[PDB]
Amino acid sequence: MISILHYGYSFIMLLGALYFYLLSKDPKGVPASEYLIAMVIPLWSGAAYLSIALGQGLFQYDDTTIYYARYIDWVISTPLLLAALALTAMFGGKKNLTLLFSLVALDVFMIITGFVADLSIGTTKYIWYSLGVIALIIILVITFGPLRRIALSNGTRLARHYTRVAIYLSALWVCYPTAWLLGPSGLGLAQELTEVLVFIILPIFSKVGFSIVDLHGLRKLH
Amino acid sequence: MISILHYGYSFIMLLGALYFYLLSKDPKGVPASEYLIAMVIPLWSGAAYLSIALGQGLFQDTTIYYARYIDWVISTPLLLAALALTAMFGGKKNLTLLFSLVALDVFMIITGFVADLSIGTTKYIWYSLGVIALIIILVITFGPLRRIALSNGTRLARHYTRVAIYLSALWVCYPTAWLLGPSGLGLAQELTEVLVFIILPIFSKVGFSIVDLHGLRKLHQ
Amino acid sequence: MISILHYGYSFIMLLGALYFYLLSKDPKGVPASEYLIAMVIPLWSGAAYLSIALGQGLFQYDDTTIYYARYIDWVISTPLLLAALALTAMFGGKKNLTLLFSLVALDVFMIITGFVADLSIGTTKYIWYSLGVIALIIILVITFGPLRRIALSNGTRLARHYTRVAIYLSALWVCYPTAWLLGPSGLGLAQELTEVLVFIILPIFSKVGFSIVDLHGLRKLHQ
Ligand SMILES: CCCCCCCC/C=C/CCCCCCCC(=O)O
Ligand SMILES: CCCCCCCC/C=C/CCCCCCCC(=O)O
Ligand SMILES: CCCCCCCC/C=C/CCCCCCCC(=O)O
Repeated sequence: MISILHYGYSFIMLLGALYFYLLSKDPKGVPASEYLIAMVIPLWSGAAYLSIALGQGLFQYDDTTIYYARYIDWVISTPLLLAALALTAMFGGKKNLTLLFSLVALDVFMIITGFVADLSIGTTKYIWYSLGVIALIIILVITFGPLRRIALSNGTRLARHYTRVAIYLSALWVCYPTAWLLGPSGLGLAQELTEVLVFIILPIFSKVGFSIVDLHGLRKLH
Repeated sequence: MISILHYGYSFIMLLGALYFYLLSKDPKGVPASEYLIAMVIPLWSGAAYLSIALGQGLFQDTTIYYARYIDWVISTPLLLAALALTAMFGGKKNLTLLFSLVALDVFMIITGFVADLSIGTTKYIWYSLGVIALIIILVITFGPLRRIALSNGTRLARHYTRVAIYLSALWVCYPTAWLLGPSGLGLAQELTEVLVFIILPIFSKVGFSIVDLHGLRKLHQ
Repeated sequence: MISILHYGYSFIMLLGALYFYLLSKDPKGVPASEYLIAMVIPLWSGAAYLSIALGQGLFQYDDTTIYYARYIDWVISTPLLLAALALTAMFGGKKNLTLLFSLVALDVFMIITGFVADLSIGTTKYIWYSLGVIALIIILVITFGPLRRIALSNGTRLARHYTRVAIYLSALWVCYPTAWLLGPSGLGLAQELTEVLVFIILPIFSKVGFSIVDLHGLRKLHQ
C-alpha cells in the first residue's frame, strides 16, 4: 500500500507539472521564471517519492524507518515555494533579493535540522527539532510582517491575493512539524501508515495546490 | 594502465585551463564570465579524474567510478551555460531558459548515479528518466535556443549551430556507452568504457571551449 | 572539555549574530546583503560546532578523530567571508561578480581538498593538501592584486579600510593550513586538545571579529 500510494503521488506530480507548462504557453503577464518554479517543485517531489515507491528512498535506523527521500525533496521544493511566495509579494514592483535569500537560508537550515533530528536519539533529537521550529517562526514573522508590507506597497488587489496565498501556505506548513512530532520520528503517538498518508496528502496541497491558487490570482490581475 | 590514463587526462585538463587563462588576457569582446566557465570545467574534471588515478574515486562485484558523477554534476551544467551564452552573445540574456537547462542537466546526472547503484528493472527506470531529460535538452538546443541565436545575426547563428551539433554528438555517446558497458548490458568491457570516458571528455571539456571561444573571438572583426 | 568548549563557541556565535542584526536596524549606508552575510556566517558555524559538542560532528577513521563538521562549516562560511571582502572592495562602485565567483570557486575547492586530505593516508594526503594551498595562494594574489585595484578605484578612504581588512583576513587564513599540518591530521607534532583550542579561537576572530572590523569601517564612511 505504501509503495502504491507513492506511485500515485508521482503521477499526480507529473500532471501538475504538465498543467503549469500549458499555462506557461499563455502567460497573462506572469514572468516565465514563476512558471519554471511551479514546474520544478512537483517534478523534483515526484522523483523523490518515486524512489520511496521503488524501496530505495528509505532505510532502517535503530528500530524505525527513515524516509530520507522526503528531506531530499523538501531541501529543493520548500525554498522554491518561499521564492514563489516572495515573488508574489513583489509582483509589479522592485525585487528585494536580500529578503528572498534570507527566507531560502532559514528554510534550508529548517530542513537540514529535521534530517539530523530524525537520525538523532533522545534529548539531541529535540534540540535539532527545536532549532527548526525557531527557523519556521522567523519565516512566518517575515511572511506576515516585512513581506506583507512589500505586497501592500504594490496595491490593494495584489496585497489581497498575497494574504490569501500566505495564509494557505502558513496553514500547511505548521502541519508538517506537528505530524513529525506525533509520528514515529518523535513521540510515536501516531502509526507509520497514518504519517505516510499525511505526507502524501499535504504535499499535494503544497506542491501543486499552492501554485494553482498563486498563478491563477496573478493571471487574474492581467 | 587505468591509473596512468587518468593522470594523463588531469595533465591535459591543466593545459586546457592555462590556455583559456592566456586567451582571457586578450579577450577580443568575449565577457570574462565565459573565460571563467571555460577554466572551471577542465580544472574540476581534472581533480575528479585525479581521485580515480590515486584509487579514491571508485568503489567495488561491479566497480562504480562515482567520481565521474561528481565531475559531470558541475561540468555539464557549465557546458550548457557556455552554449546558452553563445546563442545569446550580443543580445538580451534569457536566464529562465539557461536555468531550465541547468535543472534538466543536474537531474539527468543524478538519475545516472542512482541507476549505477540500482539493480534490475530499477536501473532502467532511472536511466530512462535521464534519457528523457537529455531529449528535452536537445529540443531546447535546436528549437528556442537556436531561435535566439538566429535573432542575433547570421554569423553568430552559424557558429551556434556548429557548436550545438558538436556538443549534441558528444553527448549522445555518453548514455550509449553507459548502457553497453558494465553499468548496463555489459556487452563492452571495463577497459573499453574507461578509454571512452577518457577520450570523449577531452573533446567535451577542452575541445568544445576551443571551438566555442575561437568562433566568438572571430566575431570581434 | 572538548564538548564544553564547542557549546561556548556556539553561544558566542549566537551573540555575534544578534549584534549584526542590531547594527542592520540602523544600517548607515551599508546594503542589507552585507548585514545578512555577517549574520549567516556565525549562525551556520554555531550550528556546525553544536553538532561537535553533542558528539555527532566527528567520527573515528582508524586511530584518528575526523572533525568533519568543521568542513561543513567552512564550505559555506569561507566563501561568504570572501564575498564580504569582495563587496568591501566594490563599496560605492560597480560589482564585478565574475571576480567574486572566481574567489568562491577557488575557496570551495580549497575546503573540499582539505576534507579529502583528512580522509587520505600517506603521500595522497599531501597531494590534496598541496592543491588546497595552491588555491589559497591564488586567492591571496587576487586579494592584493586585482581586488585591491578595484578598492583604489573607489577612493583613498575605502582602499585604506579594504587593505586593513584584507591583511586581517590573510593573517587568519594562513594559520588554518599551518595548524592542520602540525596537528593530528598532518605531522601530529601538536596534540588533539591544542588543535581544538586553535580551531575554537581562530574562528572567533574570523567568524565574528572580521565582520565587526569590516562593518565598523564601512559605517564610518557614512559620516
Ligand atoms: C544555510 C545555508 C545558506 C546558503 C544561502 C546563502 C545566502 C546569503 C547570500 C546573500 C545574497 C544577497 C542577495 C543579493 C542582493 C541584491 C540586491 C537586492 O535586491 O537586495
Ligand atoms: C532539479 C535540481 C535543482 C535545480 C534548481 C534550479 C532552480 C531553478 C529556478 C531558478 C529561477 C530562474 C531565475 C531567472 C531570473 C531572470 C528571469 C529572466 O530574465 O528570464
Ligand atoms: C568548484 C565548484 C565551482 C562552482 C561555482 C562556479 C561558478 C562559475 C560561474 C560563473 C558566473 C559568473 C557571473 C557573471 C555575471 C556577470 C556580471 C559581472 O561580472 O558583474
